[PDB]
Amino acid sequence: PSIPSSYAPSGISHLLSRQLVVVYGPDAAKYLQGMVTANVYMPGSGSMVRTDRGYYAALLTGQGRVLYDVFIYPLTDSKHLQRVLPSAGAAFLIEVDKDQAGLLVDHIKRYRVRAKVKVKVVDVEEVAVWHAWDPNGLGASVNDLLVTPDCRTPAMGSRILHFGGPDGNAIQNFAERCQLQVLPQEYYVLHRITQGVPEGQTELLKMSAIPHESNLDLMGGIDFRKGCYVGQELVTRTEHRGVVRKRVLPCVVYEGSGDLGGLYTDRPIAGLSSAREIASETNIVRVSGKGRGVGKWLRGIGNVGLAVCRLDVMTDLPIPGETPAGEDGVPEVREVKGEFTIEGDEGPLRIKAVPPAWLRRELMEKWEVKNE
Repeated sequence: PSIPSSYAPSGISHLLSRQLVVVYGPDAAKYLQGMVTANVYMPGSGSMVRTDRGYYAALLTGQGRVLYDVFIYPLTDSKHLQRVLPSAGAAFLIEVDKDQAGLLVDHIKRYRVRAKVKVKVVDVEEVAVWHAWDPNGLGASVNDLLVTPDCRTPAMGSRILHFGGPDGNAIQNFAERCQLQVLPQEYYVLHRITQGVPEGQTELLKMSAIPHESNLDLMGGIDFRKGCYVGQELVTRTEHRGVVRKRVLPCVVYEGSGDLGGLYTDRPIAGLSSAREIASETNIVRVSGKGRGVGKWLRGIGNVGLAVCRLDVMTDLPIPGETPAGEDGVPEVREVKGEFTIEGDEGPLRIKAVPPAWLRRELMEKWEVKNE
């Protein structure tokens, strides 16, 4: 609702836009494995379920497009959310957009056929999704709190599941212990944006978002070495054959003049704030007027936001499979030509892509692998 008055480098927020779904039954692990992009099993074993307290993943369509971007929390420790116990197989908490929780349950229900799998929404009162971030780190499973790192970026922070209830003291004690300010959700969104991480179906459009454009390869949510799953063919073909020229990047809105958080302000530019660029898919264009369409707006707050940007046009980044190597075997560095703005706007508004350091390093790695 509100616009953060400043950037918060640390804090903790109740993720009201996120809700958990529980998946359990004898076939839960096998059924999930064919459904999500992440490996449900531990490496080197096809049967042993991961006991990592939480990991990033995505559900895709048959056409390889993003359906739901989720976190998966393996559930083994006596958690009362199954009040009495149908199954002793395996149980999984799947964190999805609150608006998508019921739709996720229905999707899991209708595709099971014979899979001995049960699925239902978890009341936000029973288990609540929080997130905390701090430059000096956190990250586990103490009585009412599941704390696990968000590994999409080095500095995303930690996902936190609160199992007690609303009228508990676990979160407030955690924030006081970790010297974190309890902040409304939009401060987490600002932290997300400055890290370059898209999240939810307002930003990763349901059945439309492209995994590699959404950086699901760079954020650790896709296992390319696991077997078949829904949508693997088109993800795999892009990984091996594709040349990804468009990726989600954080952008700054400015007037003609974590790293990005130092540039954040809540003051208007020409519009009131970045949330008012058309709620999705506004074109970014060169200011000159030539070759309209070099990016698509996703979502913003203040003077920052996320956009699917043409890397070859708006950025410095090496494009794996395209950018030629120099004499020393490192990719050539091309300069960004000119400035950019919103389609139609002939005013002084400008948009600048600011690639995160983590994305730049990982694109360098992918360039090296594709080069050899």
